[PDB]
Amino acid sequence: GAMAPSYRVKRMDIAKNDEECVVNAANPRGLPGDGVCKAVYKKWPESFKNSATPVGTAKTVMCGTYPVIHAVGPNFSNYTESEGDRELAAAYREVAKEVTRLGVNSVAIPLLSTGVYSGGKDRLTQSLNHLFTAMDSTDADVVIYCRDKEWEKKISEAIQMRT
Ligand SMILES: [Cl-]
Ligand SMILES: [Cl-]
Ligand SMILES: [Cl-]
Repeated sequence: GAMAPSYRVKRMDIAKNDEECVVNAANPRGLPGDGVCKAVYKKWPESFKNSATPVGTAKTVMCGTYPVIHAVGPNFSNYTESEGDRELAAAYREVAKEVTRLGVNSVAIPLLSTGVYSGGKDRLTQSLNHLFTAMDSTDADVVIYCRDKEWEKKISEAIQMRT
């Protein structure tokens, strides 16, 4: 575990993370995809061997000795608000189980279902709160990656609000 388990946020490409493993915002089919998923495919393409997994789950595949945890959030274009919320919570719970199993001291994680799976809504608070519900009981250092300056400020404020 980390000596003083923490949450942090950085505004940069998660493919350039400084953590012991990465969470991919995957599609269920293990396809290269776009956004975070395409960056992850370019950096760790070996991790997409048999990475297909259903919505609400996470599947880890090693790239060398570096673990890539493929976490499949719901596409809110297809799910109801109610069912989508349940599957988004479940995907983060499966990430917490994998991070624990791997014995890593740190993990890089994007906000699931906030980009092309958002169904055109702002889901920063929804997705971040499900991330906290899952990861709070883990002792890995968690580093959240985002691309937008306003999102960085809101995620940083939400972390600091608990501290
Ligand atoms: Cl960058
Ligand atoms: Cl997304
Ligand atoms: Cl962002």
